Amino acid sequence: HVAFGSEDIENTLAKMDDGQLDGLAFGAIQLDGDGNILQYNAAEGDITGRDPKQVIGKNFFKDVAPCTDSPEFYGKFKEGVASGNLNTMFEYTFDYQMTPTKVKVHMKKALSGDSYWVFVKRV
Ligand SMILES: *C(=O)/C=C/c1ccc(O)cc1
Repeated sequence: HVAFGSEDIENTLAKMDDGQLDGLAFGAIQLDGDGNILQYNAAEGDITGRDPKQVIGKNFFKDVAPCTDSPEFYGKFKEGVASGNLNTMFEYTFDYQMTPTKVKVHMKKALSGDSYWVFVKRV
């Protein structure tokens, strides 16, 4: 088990494969520094209606999730990528190619130093 917002969430998830990530209680997306989707779990697809198997490789901010292209989400992502001190939490509404859905979001640098987690749960 691992809870949304856990202080060491990035440690726990670093040890996980696809199946384990698919079993999480919350949506989990891993992005590279450019916002390309590296991983996308089953729980996230349950929130958004995206097929996880097919969004891999797409750009989260340009193509998949344009409603997050804003200072409030994408702006915070780029600030944290640039600082090396991505770890930030906030509320948001997802409303592109889905019923508007209120969520809470947590972004955090992965240990694969290279990538960046985006965590989502319904509120
Ligand atoms: C806004 O358009 C948000 C879209 C979105 C958020 C999260 C996802 O996993 C997929 C699309």
